[PDB]
Amino acid sequence: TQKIAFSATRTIVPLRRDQTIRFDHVITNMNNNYEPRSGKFTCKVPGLYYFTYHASSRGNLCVNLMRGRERAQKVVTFCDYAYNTFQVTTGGMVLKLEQGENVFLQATDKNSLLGMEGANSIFSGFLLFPD
Amino acid sequence: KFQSVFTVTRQTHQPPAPNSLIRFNAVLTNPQGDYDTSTGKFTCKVPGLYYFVYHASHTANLCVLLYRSGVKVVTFCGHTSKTNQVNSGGVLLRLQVGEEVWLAVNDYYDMVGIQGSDSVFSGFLLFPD
Amino acid sequence: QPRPAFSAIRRNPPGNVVIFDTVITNQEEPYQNHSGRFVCTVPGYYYFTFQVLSQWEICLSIVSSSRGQVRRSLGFCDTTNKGLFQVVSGGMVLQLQQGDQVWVEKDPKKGHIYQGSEADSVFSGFLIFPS
Ligand SMILES: CC(=O)N[C@@H]1[C@@H](O)[C@H](O)[C@@H](CO)O[C@H]1O
Ligand SMILES: OC[C@H]1O[C@@H](O)C[C@@H]1O
Ligand SMILES: [Ca+2]
Repeated sequence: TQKIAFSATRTIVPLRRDQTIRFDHVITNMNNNYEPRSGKFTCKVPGLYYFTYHASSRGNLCVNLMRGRERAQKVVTFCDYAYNTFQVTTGGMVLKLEQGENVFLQATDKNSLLGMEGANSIFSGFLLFPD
Repeated sequence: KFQSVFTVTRQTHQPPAPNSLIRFNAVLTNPQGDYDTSTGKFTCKVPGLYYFVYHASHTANLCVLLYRSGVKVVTFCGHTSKTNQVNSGGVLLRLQVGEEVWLAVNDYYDMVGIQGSDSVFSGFLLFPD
Repeated sequence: QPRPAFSAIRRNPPGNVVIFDTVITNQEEPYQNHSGRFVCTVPGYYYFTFQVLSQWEICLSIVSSSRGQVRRSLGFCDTTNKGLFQVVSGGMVLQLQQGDQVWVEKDPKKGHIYQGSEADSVFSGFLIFPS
C-alpha cells in the first residue's frame, strides 16, 4: 500500500543557471520522499511516477526536468516565453525510477520565476505503479 | 462506489462573474457525481489523496484560484491581449469525507476562448484512505 | 497487474495527427511512436495530457476512436502569434474500452509546433483505475 505523493510551492532570490529550483512550502508530502530543503524528490519505492509543475512568470522561463542518482541529467527542457507580461506555464512527465534516483527542476539563464500568494509556482509528483 | 473521477467543462461563451466560483456546467465523465454541476463544487465521498488539475482558455487576463474547504490553496494567472492562451494549474490534496473543492476567479475573470479552445477541470482519487 | 503509462516527445517526427516520435516511458508499450497513437488494452479510466511548444498559432485536441470511428472532443489553443515560445496544454479523463485509440490532432489552419533542440513537447497518459 505505497501511498507516495507530494505538492510543494515556492515562496523564495533570483535563480542561477544550473541551480536546483527549491519548492520550500509543502502542501502534501505523503511518505516524505520530497525534501523541501533540497527541492529534490528521491525515490525510495522503485516504480512509475508522474511529475508535473505549474510556474508563474513575468518573462522568459526555461526549466530542465532532471533525473539521476549523483550526477543527474536533463530528460527534457520546457521553455515558455513572455514579453512584458505575466504568464503561467506547465510541464509533466511519466518516469520510471529506481531506488535512490532523484527528480527535480533545474534553472537556466531564462530565469523569470514567480512564487507568491496570487501567483504561485508548484512542483508535484505521485506514484502510479510500484515495481 | 469506491473510486472517484471527473472531467467537467465550461460550455458557454460568457465568462464567470468577477470574484466568483467558476461553474463547469458540462460533464465529460463524472460517474460518482462527485462534481456537482449545479453548485460548481466537488465534494469528497471517498477520503484519500486526490489530484486536481485544470486548463482554462482565455482571451483577456485570467487568474484561477483553487479552494479547499474555504481556504485558497493555489492561484495561477495568465495575461493576454485579444489572442488566446491556456491557463493551467493543479495540486495534490489529501481530503476527508465532506470536504469541498472548487475553482474561482478574482478581478481577472476572462474565460472566453476562441473557437476550438475550451476550459476543463479534472480530479481523481489516487490513494484511498 | 497492469501498469499502462507513457510519455513521448518530439525529436525527429514524421497529416493532422501529431506524432511524438521519441519515447521516454512506455510501460506495457501501449503507445506507438510511429503513429502517435495510444492503444487501450486494459479497459478503464485514463488520464491524458499534452504540453506542446509553438511560436505562432496552435490548436490541439485529444481525440479517440472506438471500433475505428473517430470521436472528436475539446480543443486547446495558443494564438499569441509573436514568434516566441508558448506552451499550449490540455488534458482530460477518458473512459476507454479494449481497442480504443487516443491521439493528439492539430488544426490544419493552426498547426505550428516548434522543431529543434532548445525545448520539448510532450504527450502523456496513464491508467487511473480499471473498469
Ligand atoms: C524499434 C524501436 O522501437 N525503435 C523505434 C525507432 O526505430 C523509430 O525510428 C522511432 C520512430 O520515430 O521509434 C522508436 O521507438
Ligand atoms: O456562471 C457561469 C457558469 O455557470 C455554470 O452553470 C456553467 C457556466 O460556466
Ligand atoms: Ca508564454
